[PDB]
Amino acid sequence: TVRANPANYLGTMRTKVATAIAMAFDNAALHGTNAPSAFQGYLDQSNKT
Amino acid sequence: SIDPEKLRDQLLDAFENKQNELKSSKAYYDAERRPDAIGLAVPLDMRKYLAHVGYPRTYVDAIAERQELEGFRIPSANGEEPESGGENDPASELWDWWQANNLDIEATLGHTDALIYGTAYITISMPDPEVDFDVDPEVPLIRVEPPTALYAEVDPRTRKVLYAIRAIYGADGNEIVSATLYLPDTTMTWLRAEGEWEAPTSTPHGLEMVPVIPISNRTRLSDLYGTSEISPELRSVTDAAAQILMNMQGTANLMAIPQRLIFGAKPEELGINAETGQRMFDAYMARILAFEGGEGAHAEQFSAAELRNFVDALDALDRKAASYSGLPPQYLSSSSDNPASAEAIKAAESRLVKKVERKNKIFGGAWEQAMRLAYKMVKGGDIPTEYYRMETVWRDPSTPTYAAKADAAAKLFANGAGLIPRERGWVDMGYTIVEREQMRQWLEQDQKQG
Amino acid sequence: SIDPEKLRDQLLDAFENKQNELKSSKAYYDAERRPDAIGLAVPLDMRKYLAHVGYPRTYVDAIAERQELEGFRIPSANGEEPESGGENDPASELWDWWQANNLDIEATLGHTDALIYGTAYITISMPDPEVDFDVDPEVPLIRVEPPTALYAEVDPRTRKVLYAIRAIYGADGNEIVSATLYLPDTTMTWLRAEGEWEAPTSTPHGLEMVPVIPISNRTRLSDLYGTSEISPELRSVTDAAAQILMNMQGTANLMAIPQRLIFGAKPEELGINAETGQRMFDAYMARILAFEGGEGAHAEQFSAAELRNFVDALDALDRKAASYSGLPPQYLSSSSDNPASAEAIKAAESRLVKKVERKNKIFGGAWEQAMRLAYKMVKGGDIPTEYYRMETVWRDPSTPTYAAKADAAAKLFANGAGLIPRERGWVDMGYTIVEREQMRQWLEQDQKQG
Amino acid sequence: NPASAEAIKAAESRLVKKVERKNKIFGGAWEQAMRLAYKMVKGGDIPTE
Amino acid sequence: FVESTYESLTTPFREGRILGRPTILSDHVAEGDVVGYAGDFSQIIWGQVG
Repeated sequence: TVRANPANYLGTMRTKVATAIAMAFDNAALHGTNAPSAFQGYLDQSNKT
Repeated sequence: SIDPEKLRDQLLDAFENKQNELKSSKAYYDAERRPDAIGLAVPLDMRKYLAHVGYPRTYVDAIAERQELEGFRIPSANGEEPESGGENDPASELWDWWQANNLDIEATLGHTDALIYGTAYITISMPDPEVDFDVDPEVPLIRVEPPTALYAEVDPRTRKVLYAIRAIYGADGNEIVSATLYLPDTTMTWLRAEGEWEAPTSTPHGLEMVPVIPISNRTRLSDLYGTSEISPELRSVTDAAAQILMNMQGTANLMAIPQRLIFGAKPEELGINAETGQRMFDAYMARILAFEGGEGAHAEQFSAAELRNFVDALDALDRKAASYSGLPPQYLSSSSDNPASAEAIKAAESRLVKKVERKNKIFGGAWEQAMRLAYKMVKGGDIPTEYYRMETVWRDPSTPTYAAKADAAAKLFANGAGLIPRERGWVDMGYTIVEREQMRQWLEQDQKQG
Repeated sequence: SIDPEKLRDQLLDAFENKQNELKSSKAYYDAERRPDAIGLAVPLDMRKYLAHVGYPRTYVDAIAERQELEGFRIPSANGEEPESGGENDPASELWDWWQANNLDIEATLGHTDALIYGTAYITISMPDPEVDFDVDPEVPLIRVEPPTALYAEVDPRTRKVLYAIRAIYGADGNEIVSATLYLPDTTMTWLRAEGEWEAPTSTPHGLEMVPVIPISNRTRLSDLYGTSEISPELRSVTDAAAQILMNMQGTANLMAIPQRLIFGAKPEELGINAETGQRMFDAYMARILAFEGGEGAHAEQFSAAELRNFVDALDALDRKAASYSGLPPQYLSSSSDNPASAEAIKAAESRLVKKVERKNKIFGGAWEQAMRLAYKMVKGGDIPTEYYRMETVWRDPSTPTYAAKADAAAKLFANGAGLIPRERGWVDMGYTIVEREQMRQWLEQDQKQG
Repeated sequence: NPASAEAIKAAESRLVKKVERKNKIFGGAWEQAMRLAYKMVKGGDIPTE
Repeated sequence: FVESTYESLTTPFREGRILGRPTILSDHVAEGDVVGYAGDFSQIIWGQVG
């Protein structure tokens, strides 16, 4: 698979993972969805609507 | 054909992978924490008080201090010499671009990093008049780049570059913000970070070869992609000296003075405070401590550790770091004396200055290509076949000793009756090409009166 | 005769087999992990902190650093050939090829591989106009290849090469991405991988001999195929020093300080915590430790090891390495006296300078024969029989004591009244053949005035 | 002490080559800044030399 | 938030201001019944190592 690199699958995965890593930081920071214990608060935690 | 997009990612991989190897070499010149440097006898909470060691910093500086070009020298095309031909000649053309680019400054940095990491890269590119306006637009821009920012794949069947990538990080070093791909007939740039690319600014070029030249430090034909000058030999004594220095530093905090014991005398009889386990003492001079004693009570002490014992190892290890690196012994403070005669310097220096001369020889091979590339870009067509035989001319790497050169040169020239013609006496006094070209004007202005 | 596609595999087996032999010597010029270098006294966890020892690289550089070819000598029935620029003396045509190829760079690498492994190979060909972008197309492509990339079978009856193969590994060092096979009358190459991925290109050539010449490091005739310069004595003293340097480093991590002890007070009497076997002593200066010592206690310490006791053994190993290599003592010991005068420098360098001149004598015969073979390949006719008498000329290996040479050359020439003719004074000063022609022109342009 | 004009040069060697190195690099700032000073006060454009 | 014959895109959706405060837009801010945030965005800091 790595010799052939069909459909540029290897190069495509690198971009697709980098997007997922970025989107996970936003879901963590905004709505707290999977936030690691190290993150102090998340935006959705606010006491006002 | 090859796809530029696939190739951009393919080279970003090989580059951003290769950074992990060369990080090890940088740690010696920046004196970063290496685990192996840390002296084992130091107590675990005290291990943070590191000792750093400067042999690699000293060695790469001592070489890169001594390299500069006096100029370029090119064969006579026809007739006797180009030499008195001045600003019309091909040697002064190539020196004009060197001055205009300030390569006299930044080639010294390129030489330095070629000795740190084992390679650096010269990029040739005609300037775009729409950016970087502090340039002469008639002159080809020449830029030297570290292997932390440019990467190039040599074909091993030839020794040419196949393709290369220059990529530059944001100010915090966390992200690539722009990348440039060089190909044998074109150059391309993408202008924003990797999650946010935009269509490339693209240019052809006529050179039919990649406009990047690898400056590479090498010792053998076998060193096919270059080699860091900071050898494993020199790394090992850099880390060994750090282990000694930390163990001696810890010893100076913990054992350089005796530890004092009293046996047999009861804590209650000493009047020691039962909650805190200790008692105050005024301990000014000539106080005598009188104890009730009994039970065979007496005082005795553990001796100090001699810090001389560690110093004997450091004196021996400096004598190793000198002999491995080839620095003069005074550079590592270890000589029995200073020099005391004009050639007694040349003796101590001789082990280093022959090394510096071979670095000049091996990097000469890069610049003598860089100027062929820059010529072919500016003029187009075939390069005048004299240029394949140029040599770079370099400063004599030893310390200048003008007063001892003087009485020799004058004894050879003998007011024109002597063994050598005037201009070889100027070469021998070590005046640079660029200087002799003005000094020949001053000679005419003097010979006008006699 | 053998079908060439059969012969390449037979050669590639012999070439692959050779690598495992020459890899032994490699492990001393690079300070690789050698198991015999590891000092035995350090415990099995500290064995990772390898010492490395620089003598072999110091020696093999200190020879190759001194070598440089300055030109060629060819005699004739005219008694002298006029210096006459770049071609009319045939020696200047050879020197023209010696710069159109950068052999001034590739030789000073190639001799280092020729000393390390014991051999290197000079390859001659006409340039390929489809591939060789960066050469004058009319000069012969003369180039050096290390024994890690070229192998040649030499017939013991004649010392001629029978055939030779040059095989290039890919960027990962694994697959042979091309092979070039040289026969007596023909050069052949397979271009993409092992002749699996392409059919061979071919070219006939006008020779009786394979167009490859071995540079070989021969100490005596009995080195029928040449041998490594890193001699068994230097390997011995290098590994011996590596063991003693590790045992000293391990001592400084464990035992450069006393180990303190008390007897006659059970752990409960010290208030030692039962789970951890310790109590936090109040470590500051000038405390006095009070104990009951209820058995009739006493204090003792094991001694530190004297690190001087390793150091004055390392002295003897450096002094051995000096005597075996013949390097000036000042290359290896900082405690050896720095020579005060030019005569004392001729004394100290003498042991090395003679050995460098042997390498000049022995490698000269390789380059000399390569030029004769290049002459047949470029010009197609038989060689003028004067070329069999040709000889190389090399840089004076000794340090340039210019102020001593100038007063001597001035005394001998004595403004034309003296002993020597002008030209002998120029060679006694050590000016190259290449500079001598500049001397000619600059003298005429001075005698034009007087 | 270094007793001679030669032993002076031997002792000073490292410091001297380190200062020549700084002078090359700091020269690169003033060689630049004087072009801006000229191009500001004299106006127009930089004379090529 | 739009004018005249209503040809143009509505001002905050051109990333224009509302009442002197700038607008930020994105396609993945909404989750559940929450579709945006207003506040003092100087009260966020973030960092990335290496």
